[PDB]
Amino acid sequence: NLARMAPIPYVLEYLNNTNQLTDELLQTAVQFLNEGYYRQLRYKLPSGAYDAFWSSPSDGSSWLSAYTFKTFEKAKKYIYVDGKIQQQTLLYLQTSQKLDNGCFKAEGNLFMRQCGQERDLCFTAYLAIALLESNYSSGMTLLDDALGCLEAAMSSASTLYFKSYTVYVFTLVQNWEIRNTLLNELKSKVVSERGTLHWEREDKLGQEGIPLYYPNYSPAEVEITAYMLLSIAKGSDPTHDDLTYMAQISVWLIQQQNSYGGFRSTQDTVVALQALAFYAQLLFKSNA
Amino acid sequence: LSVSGGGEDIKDRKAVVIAPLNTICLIQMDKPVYKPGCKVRFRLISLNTMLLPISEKYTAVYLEDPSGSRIAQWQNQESVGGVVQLEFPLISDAAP
Amino acid sequence: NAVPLKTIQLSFKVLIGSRVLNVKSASVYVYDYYETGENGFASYSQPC
Amino acid sequence: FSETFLWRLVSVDSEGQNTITETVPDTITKWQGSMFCVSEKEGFGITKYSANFTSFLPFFVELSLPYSLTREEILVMKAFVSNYLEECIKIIVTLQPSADFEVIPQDVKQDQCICSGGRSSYSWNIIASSLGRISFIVSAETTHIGASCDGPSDQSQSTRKDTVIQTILVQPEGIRKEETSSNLVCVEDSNV
Amino acid sequence: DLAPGAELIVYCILDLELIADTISLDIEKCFQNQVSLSFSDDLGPTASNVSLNLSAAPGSLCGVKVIDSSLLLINPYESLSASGVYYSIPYLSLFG
Ligand SMILES: *[C@@H]1O[C@H](CO)[C@@H](O)[C@H](O)[C@H]1NC(C)=O
Ligand SMILES: *[C@@H]1O[C@H](CO)[C@@H](O)[C@H](O)[C@H]1NC(C)=O
Ligand SMILES: *[C@@H]1O[C@H](CO)[C@@H](O)[C@H](O)[C@H]1NC(C)=O
Ligand SMILES: *[C@@H]1O[C@H](CO)[C@@H](O)[C@H](O)[C@H]1NC(C)=O
Ligand SMILES: *[C@@H]1O[C@H](CO)[C@@H](O)[C@H](O)[C@H]1NC(C)=O
Ligand SMILES: *[C@@H]1O[C@H](CO)[C@@H](O)[C@H](O)[C@H]1NC(C)=O
Repeated sequence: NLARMAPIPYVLEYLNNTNQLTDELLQTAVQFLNEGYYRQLRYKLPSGAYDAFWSSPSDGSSWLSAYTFKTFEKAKKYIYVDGKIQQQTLLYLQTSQKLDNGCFKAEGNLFMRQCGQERDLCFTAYLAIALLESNYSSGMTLLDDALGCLEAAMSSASTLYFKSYTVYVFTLVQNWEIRNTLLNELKSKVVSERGTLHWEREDKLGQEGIPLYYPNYSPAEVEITAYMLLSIAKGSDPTHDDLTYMAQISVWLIQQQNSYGGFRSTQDTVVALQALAFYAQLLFKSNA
Repeated sequence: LSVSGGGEDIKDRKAVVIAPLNTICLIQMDKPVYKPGCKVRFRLISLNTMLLPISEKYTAVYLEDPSGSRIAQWQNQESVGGVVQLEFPLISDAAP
Repeated sequence: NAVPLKTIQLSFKVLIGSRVLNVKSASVYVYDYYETGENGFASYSQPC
Repeated sequence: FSETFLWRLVSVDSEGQNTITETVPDTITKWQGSMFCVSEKEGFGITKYSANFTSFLPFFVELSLPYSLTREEILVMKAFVSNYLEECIKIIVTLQPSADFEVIPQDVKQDQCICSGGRSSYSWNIIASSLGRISFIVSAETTHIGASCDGPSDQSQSTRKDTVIQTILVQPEGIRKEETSSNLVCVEDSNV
Repeated sequence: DLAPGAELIVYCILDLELIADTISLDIEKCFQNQVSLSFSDDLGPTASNVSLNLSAAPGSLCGVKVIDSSLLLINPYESLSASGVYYSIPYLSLFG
């Protein structure tokens, strides 16, 4: 459901910023915002957690709750969003401590099915991303604990998927050392084609072509590539030597575009659209 | 009660209670049972204790889903003639 | 929710609306949500 | 049931002879009407016996079709014609020919003397020898001879016309496959 | 001007005794006002121009409504019925 709702605030902000906001387009966008709010309020559990498949509820879903908290906070600017909903969602996130050593624990076993045993770490990283992007400062205990968990993750967690999340969180928190060293390390492992740059899944387990691994258009790589594009764009000062990198990282991502806008799936089209909006934020032609 | 006069006079004292009054406000919710894909047309009415119209301002009129969340809200709703007209489309999902 | 290596069977009934003759085949298309590459196809025919 | 098609908040002027003018929708049901009618001088009185209104057609023509069809498949169409007049009437029904889809002549022709509360089941043979969206048009002439069948209609009816459009979507057999190739051009007074 | 719950007391004072008797009549609800809602034609086609001739108290702001009756055959409990308004008034028949 959160595929017609995640990209609308970002595209609306992009249009408003680049002197392209229209009154009727804004009205129609607010209309779709309300409509998606109407469907999404249906899945709410009385505990304050959000779980999919309302007809068959199953003890909430922490990842889905975090994603909904993200979307409602970022979309509350235009349409009405109940503040008590957000308050009790944050209360549920608080009560969902489940501190496995220094790491939080994810609730539900349906979403992060490809990150492996790093499910809890990736959930903590995504929760931190949500807290940062939710206009929340680093003064709360949840954010402090999440940053403490991510700080002690350089040695372990040798997965390109979780590296993308850590790149995004360390880009969100303005840093000069950890973010830069992680981006420099990840920039070594970049797959380059004719005029394009991206990141493969690096799924070394079973690197073959016959047993259902021949599909080249894996949706997972687009998400990590969009994370890299957004993180590098969200720098102190992108130099001219980095604009060519932006062009090369954007052409590949925009290549996997269908005839309707959706690239591969719900989770990755959102990140790709927001990354494209941020990339086009820096470039504009007055006449074109 | 005083019955002063030329003949006999009577002085009497009884006890009553004066009580405060509130005003009654009503919902003319037409279409008693709804189906998804419709448009709910409210009508707020404000009335004195005796059935007379009074001007009333509303601040926190809102809906509530079966889950308990406020879906759409109105702020500073003034009664034009003691009648308030409100409109709200219902989404095609419309959780029963 | 998931499809493991063990075979899982699903079944349901279907009524008739407007009658039509010389009915051709139909399609069953199954695919993972987050990875469209791992997908399968199957044919459907009238029992009669 | 339809929607409440009138919702105005009209005010009363002078003694009160207000006329609400509206347009009724297509739903064939009842139209119960009520109000509440406030006034700062006196009060308000809800009506006790609500007003009743009805909309109906003397002649019904109905088509029932599936949502989609397969290429080159013989489908039969079912056209239902209903008569609600107090007199038994006759009817002839015609289908507009077209070249996009072929219609197989069923060689069936009967002028049933339908009466009050009656309905027929006229049918035709249709092959899905086209692609995309196809429109079906039915027509009626309502040659009736109103007084049962033997008694001539004379000056009873002139012409009732009921034509309804219908939509069908035939698609080639198989599954829908797509291949997209998105390209970005960065040109500074250059041609690609 | 008599709402539901009109109670009757008839009493006599003979020479030294006062005797009273009371009952609790119910009156039909009337709301001290007159309304004469009615259409112009009882029947019509499905795309006709419906004319509705209403008369009521002079200088009245007056809200109308039209609904399919099939709902009343499902849930025949109209909100704001001629008894709901009256039952929503405090102390309409004293007790003690
Ligand atoms: C667009 O940006 C301007 C500049 O900050 C702001 O005042 C305005 O509220 C924005 N509009 C929307 C719809 O966000
Ligand atoms: C949230 O946004 C406001 C701008 O309205 C800003 O002043 C504030 O610093 C942001 N962060 C927090 C934690 O409030
Ligand atoms: C019901 O509503 C209207 C009839 O007034 C029509 O447009 C719609 O298709 C109907 N749907 C069904 C399922 O009868
Ligand atoms: C209208 O319908 C109501 C429904 O009970 C009925 O009582 C009344 O007699 C009908 N006719 C008029 C003129 O109100
Ligand atoms: C575009 O085409 C015109 C021909 O009308 C030509 O004169 C011009 O040089 C071309 N390039 C640009 C940047 O206008
Ligand atoms: C209103 O009624 C008149 C005469 O019956 C005619 O113009 C038409 O039926 C209605 N108006 C519209 C715009 O349909």
